[PDB]
Amino acid sequence: GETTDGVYRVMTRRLLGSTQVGVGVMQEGVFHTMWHVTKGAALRSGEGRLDPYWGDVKQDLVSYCGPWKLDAAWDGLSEVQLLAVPPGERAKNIQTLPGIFKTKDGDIGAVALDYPAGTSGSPILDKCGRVIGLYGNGVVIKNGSYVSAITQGKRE
Amino acid sequence: DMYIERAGDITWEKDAEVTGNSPRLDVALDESGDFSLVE
Ligand SMILES: Cc1cn2ccc(C(=O)Nc3ccncc3C)cc2n1
Repeated sequence: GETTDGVYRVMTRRLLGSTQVGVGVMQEGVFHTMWHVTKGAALRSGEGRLDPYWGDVKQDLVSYCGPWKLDAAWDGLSEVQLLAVPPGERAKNIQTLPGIFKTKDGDIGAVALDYPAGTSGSPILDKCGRVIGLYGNGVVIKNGSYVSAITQGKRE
Repeated sequence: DMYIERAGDITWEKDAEVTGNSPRLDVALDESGDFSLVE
């Protein structure tokens, strides 16, 4: 299968035609996505198979072929880029300054950009192109607009 | 059955469309991984 670093679409043929169920990151031979995109199902890359390796429904993350590899963090100050990959549209960088999710267990960076559900797993990055975490698990605000968390995992 | 298709390289791109506000929200995270607004 294709194991070149980059951003990938996550597709199904189980519904009408081919449907983008979301996105993920291929890094060091590991595929990284949000748990709500695949629900822990195996994935096809050509005639190669990607087995789940690590997942956590609460963090809403899953890794394929290996442990989570993405360890960069938002610096709490600088603007970031959503590399948005929307269903049937060309990958696009969108620059924003993260908001903050205040929780009992502390502060998470957050992004206020709305894309379709099938944009879920689009990688947020820093000025050196490091993946600081993924788009697609967040909140609907008083407006009705979408605010997404910078969901990052742990590297061991 | 799910399959992946490459969509691009991962890279910072100078003069991306610059947009979105930066709200400070009080949130709760449930055991099912659903964020919710505290008020
Ligand atoms: C824990 C869990 C289950 N989830 C199921 C779906 C989504 C989702 O697609 N949300 C959006 C709605 C509107 N605009 C953009 C997005 C990203 C998120 C999610 N999180």
